[PDB]
Amino acid sequence: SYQGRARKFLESASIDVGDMVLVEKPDVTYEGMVLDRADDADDRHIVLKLENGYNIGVEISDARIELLEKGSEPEDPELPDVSIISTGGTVASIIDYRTGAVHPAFTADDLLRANPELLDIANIRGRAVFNILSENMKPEYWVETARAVYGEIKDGADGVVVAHGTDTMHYTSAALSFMLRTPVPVVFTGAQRSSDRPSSDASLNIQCSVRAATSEIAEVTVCMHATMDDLSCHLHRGVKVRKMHTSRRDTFRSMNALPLAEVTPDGIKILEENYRKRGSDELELSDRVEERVAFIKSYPGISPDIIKWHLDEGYRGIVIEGTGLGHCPDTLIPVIGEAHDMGVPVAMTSQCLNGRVNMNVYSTGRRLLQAGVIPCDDMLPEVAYVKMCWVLGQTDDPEMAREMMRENIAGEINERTSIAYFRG
Amino acid sequence: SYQGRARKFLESASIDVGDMVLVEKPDVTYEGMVLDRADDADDRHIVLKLENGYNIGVEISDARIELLEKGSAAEDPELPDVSIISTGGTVASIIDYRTGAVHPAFTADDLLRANPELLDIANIRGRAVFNILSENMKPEYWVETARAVYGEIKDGADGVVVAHGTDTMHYTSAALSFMLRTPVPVVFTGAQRSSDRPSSDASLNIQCSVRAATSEIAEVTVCMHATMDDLSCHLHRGVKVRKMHTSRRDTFRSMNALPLAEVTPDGIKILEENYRKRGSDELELSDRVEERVAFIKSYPGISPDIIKWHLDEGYRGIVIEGTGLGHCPDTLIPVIGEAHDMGVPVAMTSQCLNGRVNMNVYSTGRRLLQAGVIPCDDMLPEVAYVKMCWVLGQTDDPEMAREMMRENIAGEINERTSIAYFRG
Amino acid sequence: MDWEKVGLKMGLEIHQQLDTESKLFCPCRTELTDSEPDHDIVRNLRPTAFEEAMRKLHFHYENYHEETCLVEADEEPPHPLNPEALEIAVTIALLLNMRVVDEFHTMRKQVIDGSNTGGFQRTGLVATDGHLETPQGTVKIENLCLEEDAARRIRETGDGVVFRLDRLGIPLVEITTDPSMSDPQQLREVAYQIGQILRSTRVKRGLGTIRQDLNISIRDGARVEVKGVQDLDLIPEIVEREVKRQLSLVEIRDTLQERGAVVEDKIFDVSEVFADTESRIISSAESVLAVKLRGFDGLIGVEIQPGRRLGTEMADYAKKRGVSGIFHTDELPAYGITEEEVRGLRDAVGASQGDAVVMVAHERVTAENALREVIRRAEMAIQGVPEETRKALPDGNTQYLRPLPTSSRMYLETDIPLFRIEDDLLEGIRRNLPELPSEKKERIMRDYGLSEDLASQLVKRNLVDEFDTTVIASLLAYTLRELRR
Amino acid sequence: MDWEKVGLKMGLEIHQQLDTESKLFCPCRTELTDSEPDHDIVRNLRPTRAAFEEAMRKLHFHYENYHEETCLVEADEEPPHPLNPEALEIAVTIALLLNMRVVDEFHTMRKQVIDGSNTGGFQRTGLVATDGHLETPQGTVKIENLCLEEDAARRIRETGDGVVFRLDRLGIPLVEITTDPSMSDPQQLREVAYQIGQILRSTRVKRGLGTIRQDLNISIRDGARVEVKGVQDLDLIPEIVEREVKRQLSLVEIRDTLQERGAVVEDKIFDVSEVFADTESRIISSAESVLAVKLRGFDGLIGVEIQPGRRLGTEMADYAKKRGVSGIFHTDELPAYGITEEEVRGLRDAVGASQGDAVVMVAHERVTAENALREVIRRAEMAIQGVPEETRKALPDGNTQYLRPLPTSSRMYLETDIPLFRIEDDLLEGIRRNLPELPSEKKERIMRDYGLSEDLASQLVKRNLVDEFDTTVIASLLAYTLRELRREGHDVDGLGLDELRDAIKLLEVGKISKDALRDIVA
RNA sequence: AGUCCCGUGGGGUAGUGGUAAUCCUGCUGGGCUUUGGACCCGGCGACAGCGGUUCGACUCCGCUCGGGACUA
RNA sequence: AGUCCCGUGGGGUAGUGGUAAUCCUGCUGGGCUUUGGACCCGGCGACAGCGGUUCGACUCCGCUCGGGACUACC
Ligand SMILES: [Zn+2]
Ligand SMILES: [Zn+2]
Repeated sequence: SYQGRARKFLESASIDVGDMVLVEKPDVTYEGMVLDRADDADDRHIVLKLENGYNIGVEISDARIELLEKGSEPEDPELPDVSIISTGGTVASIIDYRTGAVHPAFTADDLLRANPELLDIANIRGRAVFNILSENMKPEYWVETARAVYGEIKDGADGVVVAHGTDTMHYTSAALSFMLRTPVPVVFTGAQRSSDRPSSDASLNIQCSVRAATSEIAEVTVCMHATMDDLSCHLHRGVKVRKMHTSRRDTFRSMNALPLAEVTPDGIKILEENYRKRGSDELELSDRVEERVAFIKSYPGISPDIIKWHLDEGYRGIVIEGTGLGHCPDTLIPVIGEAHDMGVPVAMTSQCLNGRVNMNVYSTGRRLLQAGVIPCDDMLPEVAYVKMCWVLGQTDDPEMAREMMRENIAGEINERTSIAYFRG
Repeated sequence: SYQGRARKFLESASIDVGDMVLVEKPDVTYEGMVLDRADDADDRHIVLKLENGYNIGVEISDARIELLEKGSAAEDPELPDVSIISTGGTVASIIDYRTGAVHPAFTADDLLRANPELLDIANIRGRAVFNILSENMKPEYWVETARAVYGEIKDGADGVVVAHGTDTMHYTSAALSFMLRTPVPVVFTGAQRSSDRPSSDASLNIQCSVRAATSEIAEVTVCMHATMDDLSCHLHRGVKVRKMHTSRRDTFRSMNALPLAEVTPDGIKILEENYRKRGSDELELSDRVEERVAFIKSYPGISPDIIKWHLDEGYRGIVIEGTGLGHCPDTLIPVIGEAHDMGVPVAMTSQCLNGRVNMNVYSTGRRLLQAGVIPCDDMLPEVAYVKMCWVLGQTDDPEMAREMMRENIAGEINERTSIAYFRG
Repeated sequence: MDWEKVGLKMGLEIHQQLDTESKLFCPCRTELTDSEPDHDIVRNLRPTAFEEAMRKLHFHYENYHEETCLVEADEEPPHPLNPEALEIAVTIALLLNMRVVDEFHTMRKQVIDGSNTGGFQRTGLVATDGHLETPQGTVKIENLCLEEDAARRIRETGDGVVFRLDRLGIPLVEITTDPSMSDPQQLREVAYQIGQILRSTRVKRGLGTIRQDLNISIRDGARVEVKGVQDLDLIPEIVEREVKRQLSLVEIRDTLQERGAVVEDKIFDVSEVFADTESRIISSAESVLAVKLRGFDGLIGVEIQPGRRLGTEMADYAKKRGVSGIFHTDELPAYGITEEEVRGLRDAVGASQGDAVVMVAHERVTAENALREVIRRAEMAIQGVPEETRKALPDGNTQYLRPLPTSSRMYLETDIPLFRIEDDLLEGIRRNLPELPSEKKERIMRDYGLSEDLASQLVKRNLVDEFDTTVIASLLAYTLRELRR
Repeated sequence: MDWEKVGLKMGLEIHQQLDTESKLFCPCRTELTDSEPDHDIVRNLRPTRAAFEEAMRKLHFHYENYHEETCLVEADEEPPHPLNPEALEIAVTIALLLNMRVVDEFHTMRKQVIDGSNTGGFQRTGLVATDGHLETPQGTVKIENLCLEEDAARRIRETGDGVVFRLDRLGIPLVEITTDPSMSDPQQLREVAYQIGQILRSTRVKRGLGTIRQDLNISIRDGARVEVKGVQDLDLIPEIVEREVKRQLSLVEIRDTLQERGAVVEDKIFDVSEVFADTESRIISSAESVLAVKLRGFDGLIGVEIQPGRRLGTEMADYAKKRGVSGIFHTDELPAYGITEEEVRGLRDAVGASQGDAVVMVAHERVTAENALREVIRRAEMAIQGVPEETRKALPDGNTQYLRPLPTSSRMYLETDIPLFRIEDDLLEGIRRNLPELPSEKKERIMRDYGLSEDLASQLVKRNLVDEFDTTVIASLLAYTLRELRREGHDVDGLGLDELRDAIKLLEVGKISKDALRDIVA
């Protein structure tokens, strides 16, 4: 994907990537393989991979190539059945040390090649449903995944592990929680560290998710490192996890709850003792979701207009991420009321993340309640958002949506708040 | 503020709040003081305060009232001078048990009456600049405060304590950090628990803040309970604090840093050792602020339209709260670029809160970087937002603004991230 | 003792635990826990001296990650009113012929005691103007409240008392009655009645469960509340014995003035007077002090109440701060001490033959703080009877505890919304009240061939709702009893 | 020793620390710390079939971290920050000083390294310069490459639960300078190594212990490549080369004789234990079990001195010492060692060995002696072939000693985390025309323009204070006094700190001699 | 008010839903007491009271009353 | 190679940048030896060597000759 002067310079000699070439400059002369050049990067330079192994960038303004060679393009039973689904997350791979380029790999075989330990845990089945970077993920794909998991689980699978990207993983798990009802475990995972790295947390994450996919915990969950150490993983209940760090292996924490368990490639520790057992539920799939849902974080200065523009744009629902306890500027009242007159649900959650909303304590809150706002108890903001999308895809009766929001359905709301839910 | 039916027949007898009356009904008969009835509540009932002390509601559809009676410091020097300003936060009060209603109180003596201990810390001076609920705080008031403090500190004050509301405290402190340069400490504080309560944190917080206000640490800060225990307080660096819990006494936590110190009505323990000393600074005040800055939290499904709407509305800047590491959907690229084509700065921060952004690691990040987004290192989203407001209030040169965002002005950005920064 | 003439005013204050799934304004379960608490919260309550009062407000609360939540800790706002609680609260109300409020409002009863983590108690009136019938006439029930029980103490250290938050929040119903009864026999009748009704609804059954406190009044006497009167059949006696104690003290005051008695806070170290004594108690006592009470002679030993004397009261006030039992002039001629000695103390302390002496054989440090109390009470004797809070003894007598509770200052608990008692749902009980135990007994018998004893036990053990009949019962009322064996 | 005739080909690989304020791809300081680690992190690196159970176990590492002296970068908990400019500048200067051709665009890479010294399983390296050259009496020597890489974490302990590295050194800038692999003249190698050193000392470089590292690669026709690690003293290079040439020649002569007599190496291990039921050597008598192996025709060659002081057997002894064991006993040196002939004849017999071959025994616990003898057989087999490629270390004298095999070919791919760095020619010249003066130049220049004696100027440069420096007084205070303070004080407080002030107060009240006391207080 | 034990010939001490109770000792018949003690064969004499449950309860359940322990 | 210690009359033993070196031992003049010694006056004889700093260097810095301690692939 070279551009401008570069490509022009590189084409005028009929040279492509992979081609062993020889470049001559007034004071230098390199000999290496041409490498594709990232688009972000700008022309004038040609990436060459010298014989010693190092990639180099050379200014062509006064170069002179000469091709020297064209490219080249060379089930024991007695063990549970577990399907490893890839949504776009890569939890294992292989590198071509002849290009410097890393290449994904999501196959029942490849995974095994990289994680032999798996063979003693369960019988792997790992196709790759689809592929979207965790960042570019949207409501539509929540469904597409729920549908994808529903399949594997319907085709005789004792557990399903979804290889999702970190960034949005928690949003997705939320979705799958509301849209899926399961007799078997569905554990989401990924790596904070690219799988191509020898240090990647992918390995422990995967064979711990596989381990969990075996457990008696049959809910949609998230399984990641419990610390920076390569020892354990925490099994987080799907509607109560949140990526709390931008890089740390232990980025995922349970929010208004404690980890449901403590996994290892060898076993589980089930810390939480109240959860959906295995068989207990029957595979149902509510794949209906309303793609259109506002999710507005409140803040000093926010304008009612933003709320309005949303109503005008035909937004069926609004999830506000208020200030501690469930607030938002009084100037928003009118608008929020208007949303009600328009039969548009408006729910409130707190930016604080840690906590239970109580719009009864202060006036600002009560008037907000007076305007039809729906307190969401202690439901994490992004979950309340994910839920509205689901609920407003289950009905169009404002009144009912308000009921279903407050309705604990998968574990999004916890009646009481333990002192143990806010370490630091 | 009764309404409809209630007022109708509460009027038709010429009775006001405070008047002892006697209500009679077909099966009951009460005798008490009429009390103001919150607006949220619907009519049909009248709040009486029986002789026993208990307030009760009585349906008047078949009532009948009858009025029974109409309503009805030192300055020993040798001790630092500290100004206690109140922006709307109430950290001390008195209750009139004759009405059941609690009413604020922010006088150099009222505080003294409720916090005698102060008398040995410093010489209290406590005006009450203005009054706005932390929920309804806006950029214009950040300034008004910025101005207010500059005053006291100019009229000779060894320290200044601002009694602010919890909800948005961190936003404001962030603001005063950028707007003010100081020779003395400026510590914000408040209570998670109403001051009217005997258990309110207001007491320890106020007399620790004042303590702090005498300390050598001279930068804008937040002093609050360090645990649920009534023993210590942490002095948080303003541009690095966040209201992390909905109600807990220890709601305020330092984010990408550790607390600057350990305060007690008797002393401070200064944990951090690299800070702006006392005299070292000369009181300056850049009170200019651009009140229009978009602060959009990214999420699965967010549509370009919101970003455009913002550009169209004439928003001079945008701060995105992206997914870990600093991402946002590929679909907003074009809009983000267009924003650049319009001279509108766009900054990226992560929802994770904890952590440092690196838009170089992944493609999505690079591409976003290619569209002109400004990565904000490890600056909290809300401070990057508060910061944009200030910066676009100091210039209109887009490039200049990108340079200012990235510039660590008051400690908003930490070059390195220590393992001690992510406990749990 | 012709009550109507002495001007006796009696009042009953009963508090009942409700036994609902979750607590009052929280979801936490309604049973205590003996397990080790997972978290000790340190706190300080605040007045509104401010150096020694404060120190008496340091509190450590024991929390549980599971059997406790943030509401108990005062770290999370009160959830709304517990419906089931208000249900039984109303049921009981209706059963007492009270008038259920139209709109229930939760209050904050100022309580800087430590028993609650907030600095106050959440209470709300549910009904009023109720009434009951006793052979002696119709008795009125003033108010019925639904409040949260307080936290229970567990330890007292140099760093203050320690409370456990498990009992805090357990739903309570405070039932009050006219504070002017006049007929002790009648009070027992209402106490009983109330008991049978409370026992006719979903209510806690067991130890800490019930709590009855009656207040005895005497014309020209004083207001005094009797705390924890376990046995109801014993009410008339403790009353009678109280009235005796009031009248008895209305005389000890006039005598003290008749002889213009004076209380001197002068403590003497009358130790050398017992260098060689004939009483183990003192000879083995570290040091020994004594105090003189001018003109108090002959009245410290006067039996104010059947079995106990003023000196006993004094012994009571002195007991605190540590000490076995005070020795005194009017009872000291004996106790294993000769008059040659009795005359030795009167002399060393410089006491006329019209006044008396009160000695304390213990370690100097405390005996001093003990005698300062006997003085405090001595001075009160000059004034007379004080309104005070006392407890009931094994027999009918009582014992000093602490001053009379302060006027209950209280404002509105704004965190909890109002509750309108749907007139429509109110009759949905009004005409479905529960049968008293008495009625359960008979009915079961009547329609199950169960003998009186069997139906009795079944009801007594509340297994009626559970239950060849005679067998289904005999293994719920008889064998399941051997179960707890 | 007719170097060009034996086909001697030498090479030099020098690694140098930089002394930059911040590390290379992170902001942490570039100094080590003795303080107690704030956090120990447990990790496991990963390979790439019956060993994926034993290999893994050897990849468990504990990393020591510091809340201050370390960040998430060193821990592989936060992506590497962009290339440290200051580093690249020194790197470039150095390169230019070598007449190298600085690259147009700098690209960071990941040299595969599952050694444990790197927290990510790789080392970040990048090529900065190439095709450079030096001038030596012996002729012009070319300098092949110049790279900027992160130094590795350092080892602290080894326990049942694997190795323990400290992250303080992880990340410190480094420049790998490689020279032509075919030198040919020992005296020439020392000349290059020296000049390089003097050039490195001409730029902002760390001075001290761990600081530099020099590894020569000796070779000989029909011999083999051998890397000699850590040759602290350059003056001794000639010597260690010559001595290495001998060892490969000796090993070669030994190859030819093993063939003269068609020697054979049988991996048959014998439990020659009963042969010593009643022995006269504590070493064995107290030894758990005892095994031995025969090497056909190897007689008389295991004890031949291949190098002044060490024998082939020593090599074998070293190959075998790994896997645990004191030192192997063998036919050509076993007539003694507290064992009589009647015993010597007893071993030869029990092992079934002719009078032309020899035996190598191991007195230890059966489980390992078996693993140890398996190695002496491995090396024995190598002797048949000749000189084997290995990594050795230099000893006090000119000899060397076996350490481990030779480094495998360096597999390496792109470090996508860090951006590319374009080296604008404009700023490249603002250097090439301002290269630093060598130490020698500094000394004379400073002498010639300050009246400083050779001695005072020599020291002032030696101690890197020329930049700081009656003149002969200001110097005699940093070249003489300050060194005396490193014996009664902590002068490492602030050069230019108290100095600035105090140096002034010598122009008014404060006799010359007061200095070595005034500043001291500070 | 609580919960847990005990409440057995005159006194003591074991033992028990069943065709119901131990020896010690007191009292008293006979013998021997080589005509005192005392030993030796025996006799009189109990399982607190009212219920329920039971084919039959002291021993199961409750309740009176009495002795004992602990808990608030 | 790095850090570092020691090198004082003939024998041992202290201690020191200064107008310069401690006793025992050796050797020698006298006194007292009622022509031993002991004791008392007094003599002889050392700072390892070259530089740099210094007003002056065994004494601070460096290099040698001499002995040594310690560390020398990650
Ligand atoms: Zn609770
Ligand atoms: Zn670092």
